[PDB]
This record gives sequence, C-alpha cells and structure tokens, in this order.
Amino acid sequence: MSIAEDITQLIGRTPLVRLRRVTDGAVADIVAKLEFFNPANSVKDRIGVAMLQAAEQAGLIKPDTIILEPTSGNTGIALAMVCAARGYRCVLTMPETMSLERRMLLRAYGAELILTPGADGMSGAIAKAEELAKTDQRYFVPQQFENPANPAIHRVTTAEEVWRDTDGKVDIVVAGVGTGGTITGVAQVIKERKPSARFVAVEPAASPVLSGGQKGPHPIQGIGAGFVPPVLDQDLVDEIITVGNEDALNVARRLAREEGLLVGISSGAATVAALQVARRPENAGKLIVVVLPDFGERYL
Amino acid sequence: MSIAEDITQLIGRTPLVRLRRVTDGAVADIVAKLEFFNPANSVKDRIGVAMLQAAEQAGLIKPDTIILEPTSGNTGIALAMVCAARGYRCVLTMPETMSLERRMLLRAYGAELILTPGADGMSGAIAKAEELAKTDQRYFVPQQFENPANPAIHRVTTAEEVWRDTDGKVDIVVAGVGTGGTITGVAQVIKERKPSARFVAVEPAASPVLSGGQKGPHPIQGIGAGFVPPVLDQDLVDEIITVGNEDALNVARRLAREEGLLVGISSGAATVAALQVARRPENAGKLIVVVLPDFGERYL
Amino acid sequence: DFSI
Amino acid sequence: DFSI
Repeated sequence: MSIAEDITQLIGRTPLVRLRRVTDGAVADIVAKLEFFNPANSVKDRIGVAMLQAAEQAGLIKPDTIILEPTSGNTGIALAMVCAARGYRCVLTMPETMSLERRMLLRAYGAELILTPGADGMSGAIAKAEELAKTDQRYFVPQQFENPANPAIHRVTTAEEVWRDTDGKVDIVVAGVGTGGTITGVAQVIKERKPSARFVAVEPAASPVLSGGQKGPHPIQGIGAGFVPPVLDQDLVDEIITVGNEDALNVARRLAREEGLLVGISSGAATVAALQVARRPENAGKLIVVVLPDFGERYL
Repeated sequence: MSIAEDITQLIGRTPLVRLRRVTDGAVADIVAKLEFFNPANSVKDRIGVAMLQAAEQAGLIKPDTIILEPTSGNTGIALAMVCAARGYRCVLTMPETMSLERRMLLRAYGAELILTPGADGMSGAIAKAEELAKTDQRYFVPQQFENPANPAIHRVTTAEEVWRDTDGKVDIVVAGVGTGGTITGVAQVIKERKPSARFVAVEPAASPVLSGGQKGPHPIQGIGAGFVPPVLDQDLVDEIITVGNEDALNVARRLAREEGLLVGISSGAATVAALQVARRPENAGKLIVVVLPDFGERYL
Repeated sequence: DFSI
Repeated sequence: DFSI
C-alpha cells in the first residue's frame, strides 16, 4: 500500500518540466523544478519539516514547547502546516504590513499571529521574536537563516531529486536566494559529484546585496533578504545574476500564459536568469535546471 | 531522465494520506485522496486535459478552434491552464457574481472571460455559450456534464491510482458529485474488479437533487449542480449522503487545523460523509477512500 | 449558483 | 520588507 501516514510524508519529490515557449534565444535546454507541488505550495515545506524533525531528533522539543518564528513569507506557511500535522502550537511574528489574505491563510492552519509595527519591517518582527524567546522558555525558534537542517534537507532531498531525474546530466542549476538553503544544499552534493557543474545565485537588482550593493525594498518575495545569510555557502556559488522587478513580473506572467505554470514572482526572477545563462554559446547543448519556488495564486 | 515535456503530463497520480485526528468515532480506516496535488490545485485538471485530448484524438480541433465553456468553477481554471500549455485560445462564460480573485486567476492563465447577468446565474452563462457556439463555428465546447472523456479519464487514471495505492484493499469510496465523473469512473472500474466495493455520492443538504429534492443555492463549490448530470451513472452509486453547509465548513476547517490539509469546502463535505460511514459497526476494519477535490487557499 |  |  502507498499511503502516507501524515501530510509531512508528502513533502518534496517535486517534478521537472521542460520549458518550451519561454526560451527565447536559448541554446541550452531549460527544465524547471516545480516546488509548488509541495502540500502548501512552496519550497519552504521542505525546511518547515526538516527544522522540526531536526529539533525532535535532537530532543529540543518538550511537552510545553511552542514553535516561534519571525516570517512574513512561505516559511510561516510551511511551519503553520507542519505544526498542524504535528499538533504543535505555532506562533509567528510579522510586520502589520502583511496582507489580510496571508493572515487568513496562516490562521487557517491554526497559527497564531503577533503583528509588529509596520514601519519597523522585519527587524521589528525579529526583535519581538527575540524578546518573546528570552522571556518565555517554552518557545523554540527554528531560525531558518542559520539552521543547518535547512541546507541539509536540500542535500538529502532536493539535490538527489535533481540528480536522479536528470540522470546526472544536469550542467547548471539556477536558483533565487532567500535563506540560501536551496542552492547551497544542491551545490554541496552535485558539485562534489560532478565538479564541472555550475551554480547561479539570483537576487533582486533593487536589493543587490550578494553582488556588493545595499539593501532596498523590492517586490520579489522569497528572495532578497538584504543581508548575506549564514546558511549560504558563497564559495559554491559560481555566479550572481541580478534581476529587475519588471523583468521578474513579466517572465512570471509569461510562464503562466505560455507554459501553464502559474508561479510566484521569484520563479519569474529565477527564469529571467536561466534564460540569460541559456543564451551563452559556451552553454550550447547544456542542461539547465531552474528552481521555481512557489505557486502564483498566492499573489492575487 | 524523468522530465515532463509539458505541465499536462504532470496531471493526476495524486497521493493518499491516512486521516489521524478528524476521525471521531470511526471504526473504519479513512484515507484521503489529495487532488490539490494537481498542477492547478483541483481534480478538474484531469478532465480539462482529457476532454481536450479526446477532441484532438477525434480530429475535432482545427487551426482556428477556440475552446469555450460555461463555468464559474475549477473546470474553467483547468481548461485555462491546459489551453495555456496547449497554446489554445480559451473563452469562458460565467455570471458576473464570480469573485474578482477568480477572474484574475483565469486571466493569469490567459483565458478570456464573458460575464453574464448576475441574476441569471449559470443558465445565463450556459445560454450565452450556446448562442456563441451557434453563431461562430470556431468554438469547441467540451461540455463537461456530458463528455464521455470525463468519466473515461477517471477510469484510466483516478480509479487505477486508488486500486494500486490501496493494493486492492479499498472497501468504500466516498465522493462529492459535481459532474459525477469522479465517482462514476472509479465505480466503473473498481466495482467490476471488486464487486463487494461500495460507492457513496455526496451532495449539499441545501440542494438535495440526487436524493429527490429540489435545487437550492448553497456554498459547497464544485458539487450540487441542481440537476442529475448525464455523465453520472446513478446505478453504480450505492448511497447518497446529504451534507449541511455548516458541517461542511466545520470539517474543512478541522482538516486544515488538525491534519495540515488546507482543502476546499467540498472536501469538508466529502469528509463529513466519510466520517458518517466510518462510524457504522458493519464497516469495522474496512478501508474508506475519500476524495478531496481541491486546495483551500482558493477560498479566502 | 453552482461553481463546477 | 523581505518575505521569506
């Protein structure tokens, strides 16, 4: 019998699809990894369960433990879903700038929300989470930007899925960097296994921190943290490509209309970059894997 | 290599998950088939591609063909997604009562919308579609309530997935009836293969047409068409269970909060019914498969 | 009305 | 601000 015991056993094992029309000028093959096939429609499902599994396996989860994380993105959604499956109490902090729709989605999974001053952005959500953790020892904070289970799950699952499904033929992996876990985990495994493989990090042109620029506001959700995440191994990254807001939005829209792939803005951004790499004649005949991190419907 | 050629090759093959907490009083095992794993998050992906494949295989699609269907539900979304992959022009009719969010989603896939008078409901959308088809021969109308490719794809895919994944142990299938394609296709295959298997149709208490009542307005989207759909084989159905609006909403919410399964109202309704069947002592030890037709996020 |  |  093939029956999952709970929804967390159905995380990962996402498929690859060849891009057919959003390929203008490509001389390389572009295939997309569809992370919206995860049960809560984003790549973060992988780390939501990984960081909690890791904590359980390390005996850090106690009878009175409350899961707590500062996040206005998919990590909150993933954690909320995994806590619902696990039967854990989930508390999330985020600026009151978060949409009402997103709040409703988190509450639907039974997460509890602590809204922080809109003007204070993420630092306010983080500060509140830091204080709550200090004053109450029941709180367990996954710390997605520093937790080693983040890149680790990507080594064990994401990287192997890419390796197997391409039968080892993968030449280049293109991925947007939020926590940096996806690209790091995949590089760690594939680059050791196939030293000729190359890895392209993607970030917003409006917030080109990995390139040496400064933090700025940008709409490409899931990427562009405005700092270099500890989890990222910048020495495995062979290239950074910046992507503008319009190009990201345009290509995201092209993916839905021309490929039937309704994906988020960050998927547009990663594909902008995969398209740019695919146009280089030295990459003729190569196989490029681009990670599409989430589903488009979330972005109404 | 395991790479789909287009997104339509990734439709179906949805997993089963055992229900653990939403099981009050059950003496039978309840496992849910998660149709939100489809690329546009509903069971309708199956028929969207099937009805178009059937039309292609029958030479009914011409160089100037425009796909046209009256639908304010998931069939419109599925067709829009499949037409985007196929490169087809897609025109949908629906009453102007359809949410702006739903309109945005259809337009995101490049569907074109013809809004009909709100007060005229679905009959207005149908009438418009009938007239458009008559006056312009470019239009191909799938006719989801009458198209034999609807139950056929469920025989070929859905039914076999249930058979294999339960290793033939499935005793009872519970499913909400919209077009009736899902339950018909599954019954046609499984009941012939295992004559002891039983099939439970689910409909809204507010619109108990299959039970002998009259059409009424109801919020359980995807089911309760207000008529007996030609595609449905009522002779394969062993029982009808009606479900009230509150119970459907309550159980849908319980699934998200207690199982981490963010599903639509009709999934709540089907589970209400699976729960009722699971409580009967004659069903002790039996394996019940309940179909969960779509994803909860669509219902903000 | 129905949404199918 | 960032949404991750």
